Amino acid sequence: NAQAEEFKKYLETNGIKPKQFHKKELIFNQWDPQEYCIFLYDGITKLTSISENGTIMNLQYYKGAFVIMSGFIDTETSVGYYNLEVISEQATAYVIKINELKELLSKNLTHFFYVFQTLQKQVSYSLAKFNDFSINGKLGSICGQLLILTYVYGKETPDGIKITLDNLTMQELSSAVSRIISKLKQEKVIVYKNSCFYVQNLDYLKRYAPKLDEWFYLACPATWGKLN
Amino acid sequence: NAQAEEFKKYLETNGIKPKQFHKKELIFNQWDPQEYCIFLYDGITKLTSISENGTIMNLQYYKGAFVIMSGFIDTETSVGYYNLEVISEQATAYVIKINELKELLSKNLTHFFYVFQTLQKQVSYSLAKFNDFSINGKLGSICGQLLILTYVYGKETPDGIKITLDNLTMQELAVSRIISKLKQEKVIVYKNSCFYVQNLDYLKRYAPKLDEWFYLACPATWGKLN
Ligand code: NA
Ligand code: NA
Repeated sequence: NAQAEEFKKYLETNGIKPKQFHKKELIFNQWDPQEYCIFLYDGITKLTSISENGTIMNLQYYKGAFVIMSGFIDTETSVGYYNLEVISEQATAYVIKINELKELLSKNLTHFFYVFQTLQKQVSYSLAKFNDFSINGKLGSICGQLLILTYVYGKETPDGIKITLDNLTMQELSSAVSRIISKLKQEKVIVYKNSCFYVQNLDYLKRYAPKLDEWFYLACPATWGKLN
Repeated sequence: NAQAEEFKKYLETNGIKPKQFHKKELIFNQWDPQEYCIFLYDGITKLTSISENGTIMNLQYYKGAFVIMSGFIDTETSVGYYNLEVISEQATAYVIKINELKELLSKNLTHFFYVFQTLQKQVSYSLAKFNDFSINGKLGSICGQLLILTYVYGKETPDGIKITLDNLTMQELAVSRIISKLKQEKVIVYKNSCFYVQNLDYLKRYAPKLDEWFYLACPATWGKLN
């Protein structure tokens, strides 16, 4: 990725170095009074929150390159009691205090625009997810998630669109969800063949995740067209 | 709101004047190739999506002051085929072509942050709403909507906290079943054209993460009833 590589060299040009994290580690946590801007450069993370009793609810998944803020740019206070957990075996991230990010995005605009449009992609993503859910319930939500996994890690092969993602991460990606996923398998929308998973009915996923499909077309058109 | 007013002048000083809309008008629409940055200064709007067949999906409700953008600030292309419909009787919005916003946001860090910050409020709003719904179904959802409505339009009366909003405006905000259940549980009561919330702690208990979001995003108004 190009627009994200420039942001990386903008951070390093100002002295910020990368840190390596590993599975189950938290890049930021819900109890820290200091808030940060996380430029996730490589790896897969998930935003999590603990309810009143102790149930860990998964809120959102991110893969580098991306920008996750734990605090408001202006107030520097928390946007929510959230933790950013690594779910890939390793992850590389730049950790900037919200204190200092505001000053760095002022000295430049191409890189403010970069962080600014990631927020926009998040905003529209959630609205599209909400729209698909309101129409097809969780089926649309699960088709949508599999749709973006297909567009991101998918590559066409004779057996269909092969999801080129180690299963140790895909299994990370409860009962209501497991039933839907394997009903798609029973319907041969997605199939297992020789240690790999292939999407064999792409149009099915598009049918029940239309607004997430449109979101990806609008947000990542070049990657959308590969499989369209 | 302090920061909303400082942004208002910045647009006026630079030569963008407010435009008045009335109920049912679309400040922007999903078939328009020109994308805009809308600072809705006053009034209540709703973000919709219209499919080929014509159903109007209601995606989000905004109240001024807020900022809604229909295009990406860098590519200027659509972020989604949406409309911003006015649901109150009147509304006042500053309509800026997205190309022109880049100039204004380029020359100020304070006003850039204001819009940046409101996008963050939206991201965390959606996660909180998602968290509440995955733990308490639609009950927590409507409790959340009623909660923030009570927070913004709350006015104490002898018969509970009055939701000081127009009946036609709240008419525009399954669901009915939940509302009836709420009525039969000593929570919400309807009479004389408005709703009254008598047990506000009930709503906080089933909309905890959106109560947290309101606590974290809108403290001054959160402290009204806390
Ligand atoms: Na934190
Ligand atoms: Na439009």
